[PDB]
Amino acid sequence: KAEAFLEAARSNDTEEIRRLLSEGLDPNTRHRLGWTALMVAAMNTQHNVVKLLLDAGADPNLGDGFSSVYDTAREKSLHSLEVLVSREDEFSSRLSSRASFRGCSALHYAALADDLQTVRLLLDAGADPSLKNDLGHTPLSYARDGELSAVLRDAQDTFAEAQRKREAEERRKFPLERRLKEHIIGQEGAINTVASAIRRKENGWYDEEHPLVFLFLGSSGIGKTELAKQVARYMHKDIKKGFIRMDMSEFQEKHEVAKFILTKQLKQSPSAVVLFDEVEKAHPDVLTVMLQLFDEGTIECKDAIFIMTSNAASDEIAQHALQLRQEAQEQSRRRLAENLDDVQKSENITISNTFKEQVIRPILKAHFRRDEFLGRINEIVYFLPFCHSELLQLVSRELHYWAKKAKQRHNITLLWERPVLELLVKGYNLHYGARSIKHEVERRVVNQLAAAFEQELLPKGCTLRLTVDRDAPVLRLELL
Ligand SMILES: Nc1ncnc2c1ncn2[C@@H]1O[C@H](COP(=O)(O)OP(=O)(O)NP(=O)(O)O)[C@@H](O)[C@H]1O
Repeated sequence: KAEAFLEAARSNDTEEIRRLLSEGLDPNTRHRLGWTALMVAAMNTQHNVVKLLLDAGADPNLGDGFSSVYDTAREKSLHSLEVLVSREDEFSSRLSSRASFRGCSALHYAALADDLQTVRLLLDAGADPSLKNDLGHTPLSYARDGELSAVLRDAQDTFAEAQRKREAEERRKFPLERRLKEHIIGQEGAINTVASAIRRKENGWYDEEHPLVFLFLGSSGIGKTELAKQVARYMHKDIKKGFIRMDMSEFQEKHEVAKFILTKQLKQSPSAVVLFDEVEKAHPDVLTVMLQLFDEGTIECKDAIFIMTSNAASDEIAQHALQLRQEAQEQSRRRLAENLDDVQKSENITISNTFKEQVIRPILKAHFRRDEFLGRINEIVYFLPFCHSELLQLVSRELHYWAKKAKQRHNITLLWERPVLELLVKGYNLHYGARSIKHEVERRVVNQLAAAFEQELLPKGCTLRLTVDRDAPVLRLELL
């Protein structure tokens, strides 16, 4: 077939390369053993076709399908001799590693062939000098210490500076989101959804008929209300001012509706951020008034934000939280981009959209009795149980708080390593949520600090270490 395409790529039969290019054949094309044509071309320093391929639009940053002679021989189930003569004659005869070549970009092989020209060609085509192969080796790793290495490392510094400027203006362009991300542990997707919705309304791409309306689905004690207040303080800049919370359970009867119709709280601020808790179990009339608020635009307020919460669909969301995290982090990845493509994949119906219209809305609808009611919401937000790292970070937040307080009041330095956190994480019970952590730290640590300070065993200016001795587990405080 087009084996001759990369035999040409391997021998630099340029007139044939153009030919097949004209027939629309893809440059990314690989061998039966897995190397891209650009790889063979780069390895044998056949620049005319390297140049042409980087012209055609061949991807430089494509990893090799080939691993080792032994390995590929075991995978594709062949004699080691077949595989060997193949890799040797159809690719290169200078490579010595019995290690795996899986994930080597053309830049890798370029450094391995020790030629500056194809390195330069690959770099000019925006190849990654930091792309790691399965081992973790950059092409710089495999570079002889030439000025080739200087070229490649300066490339590294360039790509680095690019990353850094990119960070700087993800900060400049999405400040609310930076604020949420730096004041809230975990819950990536939630922040993304909420912030994006907010500036979606600010820029004017919602029907500015009625203020923002959110529904926070998920579990107790994982950031819902916290996120809400955070948003509030970002908008009104007064921590106190912009925020309203209604405990819905209080309302379950028709007399509660007379009370509900808040009117004064709204009067203090039209523009504030309002939250309802466990909204699923509250009077339908209360919601209809709530929906009337959510449609009307008296009900004076306009530029307000409306948030609702439920433990409803909690179990369902929980049952599978992986594809939600994946999707969330994918969105963050696609956000720091700047071309019409990236936006076009913003067109796509993301798995979350399928997730609302398959499993969630039916349950949401049945509990709610109104098609209209699911219609009224600007956005539905999901909240996830913390992964390990996030729990660690919560504990960390706690210890940092107490260390800080100690250092100002009594000038005491509180210290610890990772094990302490790893142990206190084992004190996280779900039913209370992040506070659970609050408890543990205040129990296993602050009790001890208070006890010691009472007894005058903490002298002003001392230094302490939180340690774990297994003798079953006990946490011990010591003075250094
Ligand atoms: N991601 C989080 N980041 C930081 N603090 C959190 C986080 N999640 C919960 N907390 C802490 O928990 C406290 C409030 O709990 P919170 O998560 O806001 O309640 P909730 O999830 O909305 N459910 P509920 O208990 O009904 O209000 C805050 O003071 C936080 O310090």
